[PDB]
Amino acid sequence: LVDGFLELERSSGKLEWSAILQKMASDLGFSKILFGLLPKDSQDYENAFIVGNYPAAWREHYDRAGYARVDPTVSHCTQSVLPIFWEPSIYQTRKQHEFFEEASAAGLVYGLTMPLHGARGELGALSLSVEAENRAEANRFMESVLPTLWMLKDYALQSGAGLAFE
Amino acid sequence: LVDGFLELERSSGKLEWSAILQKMASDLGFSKILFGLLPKDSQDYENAFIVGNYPAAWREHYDRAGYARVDPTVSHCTQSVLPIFWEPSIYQTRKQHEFFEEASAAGLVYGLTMPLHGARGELGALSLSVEAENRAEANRFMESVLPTLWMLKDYALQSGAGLAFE
Ligand SMILES: O=C(NCc1cc(Br)cc(Br)c1OC(=O)c1ccccc1[N+](=O)[O-])c1ccccc1[N+](=O)[O-]
Ligand SMILES: O=C(NCc1cc(Br)cc(Br)c1OC(=O)c1ccccc1[N+](=O)[O-])c1ccccc1[N+](=O)[O-]
Repeated sequence: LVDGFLELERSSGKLEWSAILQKMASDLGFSKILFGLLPKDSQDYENAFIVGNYPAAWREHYDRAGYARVDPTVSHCTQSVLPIFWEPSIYQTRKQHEFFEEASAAGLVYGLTMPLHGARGELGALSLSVEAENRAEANRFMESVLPTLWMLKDYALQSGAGLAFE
Repeated sequence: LVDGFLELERSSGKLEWSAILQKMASDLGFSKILFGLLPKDSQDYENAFIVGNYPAAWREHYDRAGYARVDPTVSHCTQSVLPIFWEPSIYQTRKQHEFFEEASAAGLVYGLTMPLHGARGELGALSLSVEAENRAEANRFMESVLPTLWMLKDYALQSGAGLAFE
């Protein structure tokens, strides 16, 4: 992990930094990731610094549909530093049910979101999806790597904020 | 931990919350802790929300000496989400060397500080000291529990910011 952080901090450009983070996540056993960050006091989700390997058409759809206002992980991240797991119980409204269906069609069904709150008031999220047979298999896998992920999200924040905002 | 967080969340009052947090830290191997928190935009360290079992006379000395302006972990917390270990190299200035000697006289020599950055702009620290026979032993110990501490500091923040300011 630490060696990954140092690779990130010796990277040059967004592409390489993204490559490194994606590989860290893959090596931990996640398949798709999205790292997003906004500067202090922005709610301009449509212009967030976004890194990762979510399907492009899914990212486009999310922006067009204004899903930042629906996605239950977004409001969660504005209120908490703790992880939110992608459990059925987080999708409550009608729009949130539509979101779950559309994300699932994108292959994003099992996963979690770690909120990011930076030392300079950056607001973000590190979302990570996992391929599994069922939700129970996914949840066992996630619980097994959670301590590593918990450290990773802060390493990714510290490094990524520098990249994003300078 | 999660059960520990749930206890914190069910607790009534600062006394019970502090006891639970102190017990969690003690159980992990740390004998003295300080959890400190300031609300959004405050730099009023003399009036921070403070929990823990540092010696009273040390807390009083820190406040009277204005050590929040000296303590290298404070500047670090304003710049980072990553831990800072209490290594001799972090004490650079003359006043910082005095700080190191005075803390060590309080029994606070080996340890680390986890920066706290809350979802509503809260700024703080969770500082933990370890009773060890020497720094090398202390560092072996802290490395061995770091991933648990890294989750703990966020549970403490999430719970403690509510206790402090809600
Ligand atoms: O990853 C999920 N949500 C976060 C997210 C996805 C997309 Br696509 C685009 C954005 Br913008 C996005 O939101 C963020 O990254 C975000 C979230 C919170 C704060 C700040 C940011 N920020 O800086 O922009 C998600 C969560 C649960 C289930 C499915 C998904 N999903 O998108 O497939
Ligand atoms: O614990 C250390 N520093 C933090 C600290 C100690 C005392 Br006593 C009083 C305060 Br105020 C304090 O500062 C904080 O808690 C703090 C730190 C950063 C941001 C916000 C806060 N905030 O909200 O108060 C420390 C660090 C390294 C070595 C020794 C020590 N030590 O004090 O024994």
